[PDB]
Amino acid sequence: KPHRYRPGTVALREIRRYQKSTELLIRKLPFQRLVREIAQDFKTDLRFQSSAVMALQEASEAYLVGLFEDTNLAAIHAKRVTIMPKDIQLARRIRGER
Amino acid sequence: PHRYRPGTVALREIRRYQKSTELLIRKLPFQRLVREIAQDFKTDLRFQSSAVMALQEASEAYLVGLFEDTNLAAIHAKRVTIMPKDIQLARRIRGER
Amino acid sequence: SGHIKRPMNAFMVWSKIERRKIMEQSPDMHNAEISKRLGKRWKMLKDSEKIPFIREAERLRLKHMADYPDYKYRPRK
Amino acid sequence: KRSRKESYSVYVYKVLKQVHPDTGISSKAMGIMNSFVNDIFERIAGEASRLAHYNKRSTITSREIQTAVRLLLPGELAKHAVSEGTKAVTKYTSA
Amino acid sequence: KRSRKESYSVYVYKVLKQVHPDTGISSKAMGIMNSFVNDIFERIAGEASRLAHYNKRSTITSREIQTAVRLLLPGELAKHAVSEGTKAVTKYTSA
Amino acid sequence: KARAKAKTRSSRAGLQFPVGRVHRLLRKGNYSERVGAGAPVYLAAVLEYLTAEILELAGNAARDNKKTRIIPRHLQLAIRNDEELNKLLGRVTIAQGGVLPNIQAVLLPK
Amino acid sequence: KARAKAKTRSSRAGLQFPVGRVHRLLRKGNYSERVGAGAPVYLAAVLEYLTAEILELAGNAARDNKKTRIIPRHLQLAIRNDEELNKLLGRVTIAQGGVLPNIQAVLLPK
Amino acid sequence: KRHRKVLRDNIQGITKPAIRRLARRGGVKRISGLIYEETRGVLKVFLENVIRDAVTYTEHAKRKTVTAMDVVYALKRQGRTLYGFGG
Amino acid sequence: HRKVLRDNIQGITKPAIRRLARRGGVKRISGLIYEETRGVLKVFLENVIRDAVTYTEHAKRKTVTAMDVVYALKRQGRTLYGFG
DNA sequence: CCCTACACGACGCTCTTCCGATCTAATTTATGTTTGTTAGCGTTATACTATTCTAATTCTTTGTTTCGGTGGTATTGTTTATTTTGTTCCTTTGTGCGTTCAGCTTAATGCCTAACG
DNA sequence: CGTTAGGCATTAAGCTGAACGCACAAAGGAACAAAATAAACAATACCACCGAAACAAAGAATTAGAATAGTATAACGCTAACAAACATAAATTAGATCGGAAGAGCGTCGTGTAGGG
Repeated sequence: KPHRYRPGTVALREIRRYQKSTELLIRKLPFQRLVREIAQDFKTDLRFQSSAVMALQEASEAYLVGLFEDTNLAAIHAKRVTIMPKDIQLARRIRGER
Repeated sequence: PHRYRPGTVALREIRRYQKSTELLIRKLPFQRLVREIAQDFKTDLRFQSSAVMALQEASEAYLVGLFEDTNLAAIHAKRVTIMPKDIQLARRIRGER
Repeated sequence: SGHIKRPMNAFMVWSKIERRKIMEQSPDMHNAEISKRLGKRWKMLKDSEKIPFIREAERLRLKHMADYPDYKYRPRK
Repeated sequence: KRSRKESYSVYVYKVLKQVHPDTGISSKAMGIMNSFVNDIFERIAGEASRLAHYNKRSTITSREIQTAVRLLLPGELAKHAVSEGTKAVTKYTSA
Repeated sequence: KRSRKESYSVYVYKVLKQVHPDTGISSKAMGIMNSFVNDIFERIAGEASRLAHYNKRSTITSREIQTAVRLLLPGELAKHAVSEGTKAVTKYTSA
Repeated sequence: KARAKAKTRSSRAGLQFPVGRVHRLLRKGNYSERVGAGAPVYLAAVLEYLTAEILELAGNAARDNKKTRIIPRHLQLAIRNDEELNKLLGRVTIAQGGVLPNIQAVLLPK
Repeated sequence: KARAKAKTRSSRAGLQFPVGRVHRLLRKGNYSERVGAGAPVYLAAVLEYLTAEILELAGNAARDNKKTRIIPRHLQLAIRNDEELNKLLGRVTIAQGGVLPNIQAVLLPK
Repeated sequence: KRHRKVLRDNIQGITKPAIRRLARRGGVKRISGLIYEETRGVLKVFLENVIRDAVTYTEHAKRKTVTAMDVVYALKRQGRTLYGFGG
Repeated sequence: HRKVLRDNIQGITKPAIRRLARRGGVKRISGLIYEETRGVLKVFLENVIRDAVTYTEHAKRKTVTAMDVVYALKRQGRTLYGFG
């Protein structure tokens, strides 16, 4: 029987590691595929540089980390630790979009 | 012998104030408060009546948006009243500080 | 309190007596409406009818100046 | 001499009895509508300005403001706007 | 011929070894600093533009940009900025 | 000398907005050096439709409350009830317009 | 003919920013018709101080992590750790800069 | 006395029934007893940030008076634009 | 170039969103967050990409470059750095 | 099941305010150059995608396990509905001071040529 | 091939008379507001328990760097040409200044409603 840590110490370790990190999280090729497959619905046959899709990756990263920090600030208010879809709906309601 | 249960007249107050549209603050306390605050920057700073009225209008619009936000925060929090935790939550998620 | 009040103008000279008349003659009538109607009446009043109040106001202004010579007036909060 | 302070209020009245020949309007909503028109004009002209600055062109044309209302106006309003805008400049260029 | 794409990067290097004569900098942060300078210049010049438009004056002077950095910069940074700005134009007007 | 009859460009477009006013307003508006001929035409068209549309829904709200004067309350319900243009007017609040009626579904009594 | 020695206005101010570049950049920048003489001087002064200050705290953060190359991570901690200028840069996010280290005080274990 | 205690609560001139009115516009049912001073803190921060901008506007233009259109510009500074005054 | 790209919405993976939340200071994840995160990301990228498409269609191009994405994020109040 | 304190239509007074007509600076719009940005066409070089190879890597999958979510029961305390006094705040014309505005004169000033890193 | 020295239209910088804004006097109630009591109900303290999610090995597409073929496409340089800028009236028209009229506030009746035994 291998030793398993209590749930949360591994979690807190990867919190400090990944918030300590600097590299991109979302894998580049599926991100590229999603950007192209949603870009083809306005004017088809569109090419991108490395620079445009890299800046798009950075924009998506910043928006998602702000959304999840605000969602965690929502979920701590309910005396809760996990996150729920109602937390994300509350976050996008207080932001002013939905 | 006609004491109401608390909340029915609260619903009636909701309906009368959301149906109404006039100013909600007496103008002279807000005028004296603005006269107090603006003297902290410089002296001899008078105002037009439209200026002060506009300031009361913008303040009231900001407050009613803020309180709608905190009430939605409170009802996500499974409670039916507002608390200052909801106030600082809405001041966080909207990004003021 | 030490604050020195303004002299009554001609409207004030006429409005004081007429407001007292309206309260005595027509009670249980709100004062704001009475002031509105007094304003309307004064606007309807002929210029010739207003000479005693005008002169009276001027006399009060002279007495005020004689009684309160430092009134250049400087209002402060 | 005296400062002449202008607005669009006669044209507000004209489009009002264009769409609805029956109703009136207070002075409140007339000033609201005037601030409405000048704020939307400010935003549209500024967007067309920065679009002309990016594309290295020293002018503003119908294409630039068409891109600007494509940018600002969200949804079906933009499509309605570009259709009637092309209608309007075909009317203007026909004469 | 070829498009010449300029930046402020030599002046970034110059102020870098002005304040810190020891450290280097990647190409990443050089482009970051370039976007920093042009974005702050854009915001300041646009604010000075609308201030000149409100006060019915057809020019931009040192007073207009002084009001602009008083407006945008929050707090002690604005006070530091106006002090050294007056210092800089006294240096410029002394010669 | 004798010029021709003064036809305005608003008459040249079936238009109710002053073309020359917005032409000089772009010209002194300090947005670019030259200005295209049909760009104030396009501008006046989209502004006429924007307010024309605002008027159409505002008057329907005002007649819907059985009054023939346009009230900023009617303006508030027109710009807050319809969601198509509310996204343009999220950060803009009407003076003396109030808040559109809205009650929480849980705060009804049992 | 023979002109005098070409003294730049950056040398006339003890300045490290190009005065003529921002002078034409305001001139073609389409903000007003005429431009005052000391206004690019003021502009170059405040931009030099803004970035000079950014550099001072960025290099202290970079030496604080014992590296002599400036990293956008150091830029992120410099603009997020100090609150004096964070209010200017609330809506602006650094590419490849990450998030400043933080943790909720309740999520420590008992 | 004319004024209770030591008074000097100009911001407390925005009294608890008035904040109750502003809250009942906002769609709230029950109000706790610890809302008012925090709402007053919102009043402080909002009026400081707008009045500073407006006094900067009128102090550049060499005028001792604060115009309502300068208030509309100061609210256009923060995405807080209102209508009905010109723009 | 002889393909129409479809069904890549789940191209982003569940542990990648988990790693995103690990950057976001979030501790525990329910099993419903992933679809909502995909929807939120899809509509955000839809908005910015539509802005960049009409940008490129104005300037008579056939490709999309980085500076137009910078202008889209500048117009949406989400201005980024490091790209000119 | 009970009755009964607060929101709405019909109508009349009421006042006010906004629609109609009229005069007049001004600014909008036909002519007619100059001039000067930009479609358009040839060119080119260039940077981007398709394809294919190791490789490494990280996503899924199938479990254990454990702990936060949720429903439920006291519990208590804290806000409300209501009365009972304080209390401050509405309206009007004329008077006085302070401020801004606009015409006016005049001094700075930067649009437009010609030469050094 | 980029930056800096001289010469005047044109624009603010003072400057004084004049129009405009705003505070503020008496008089009153009256809408408003501060305080005090049941009460009740809603926030909260805490328990069961459970199933929904952390930990972790075992494989599984898969990205990850590198050439490279080619290839549509930014990104050039001259034009020219069409469109705008700069004078020049005129004429509409937008706006200022007086008049009436009807549209909505005030209220008041009775009606319907929907909440405490």
